[PDB]
Amino acid sequence: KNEDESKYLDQVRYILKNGERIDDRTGAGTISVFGMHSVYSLRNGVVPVLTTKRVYWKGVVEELLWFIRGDTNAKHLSEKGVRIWDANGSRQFLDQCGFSDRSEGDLGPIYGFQWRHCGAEYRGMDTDYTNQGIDQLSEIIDLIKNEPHSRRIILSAWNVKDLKLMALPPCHTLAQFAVRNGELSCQLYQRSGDMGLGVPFNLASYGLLTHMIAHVCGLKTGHLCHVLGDAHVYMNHVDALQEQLKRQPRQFPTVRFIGNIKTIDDFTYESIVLENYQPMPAIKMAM
Ligand SMILES: CN(Cc1cnc2nc(N)nc(N)c2n1)c1ccc(C(=O)N[C@@H](CCC(=O)O)C(=O)O)cc1
Ligand SMILES: O=c1ccn([C@H]2C[C@H](O)[C@@H](COP(=O)(O)O)O2)c(=O)[nH]1
Repeated sequence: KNEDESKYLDQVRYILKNGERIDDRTGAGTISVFGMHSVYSLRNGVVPVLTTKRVYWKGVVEELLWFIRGDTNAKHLSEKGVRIWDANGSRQFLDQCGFSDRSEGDLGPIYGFQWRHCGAEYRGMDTDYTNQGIDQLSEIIDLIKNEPHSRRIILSAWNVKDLKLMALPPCHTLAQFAVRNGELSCQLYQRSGDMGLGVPFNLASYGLLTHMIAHVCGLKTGHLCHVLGDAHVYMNHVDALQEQLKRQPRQFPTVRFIGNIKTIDDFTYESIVLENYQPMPAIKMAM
């Protein structure tokens, strides 16, 4: 009945069977297919959070709220128990990326900064950037509200001039939104998708963001189209993914929002309620 999660599982099956064995930039073995497309229903509250292995929902929500704040300080995420960016903000990683003058935790002008302060001069994580640069997130909300049929509703983190300053170049590269029949849909272009760890997290993240924007704009939700460039499995995840592929998906959970939420900046962890998410046991996959 959850045919959408079966699509994700079939993508993994296709990569394991047909993918090319390539060593990546780190020397890590991967199995890769270039160019994959899948569609997930977001209708009637549904968020595509995989049921065949637990997704780090606490991490998904806190990371997304941190992006929306325009925050690039890994420490602020770590303080909420979410460590997923900590390695990239470490004294070691900063020095190794030639960011020796940066304070620990400073990831540079990554997603949050690009979403809210696009084109502003980055001067470190501790600077207040209020009103500096282009607030893409507010601009796309204004387009959805005033010109819902627009073909120009794009949220991009791929700031070429800023790539050299970023801890990592964006994997979730741009998202396009569209309104049909008072339903908000999203097409996510992901240049690089780790099918084991990254992609399930990223699908949950853009599913949730589409619901949050729809809520602010008084719209229903439609679908999330997921476009992959390098759809890959790490060789060290193959046994774990073979275990997952034996499992039959359950129905995806739904999300609902509580409180008076007027703008994209008014969401809190407590305002977001995930309903009927009881996944199968987590499967450990190393970095
Ligand atoms: C999106 N993201 C950031 C991130 C940064 N660099 C990366 N680099 C690579 N090579 N691959 C990734 N998937 C990756 N992901 C994520 C998302 C989820 C988890 C995650 O589920 N972490 C679990 C631990 C999972 C585990 O490794 O056992 C946790 O409790 O923090 C980590 C990083
Ligand atoms: O949100 C994220 C962040 C990272 N990655 C994975 C994809 C790649 O395996 C790696 C990034 O390496 P490059 O594509 O930049 O080489 O991390 C994701 O899948 N999603």
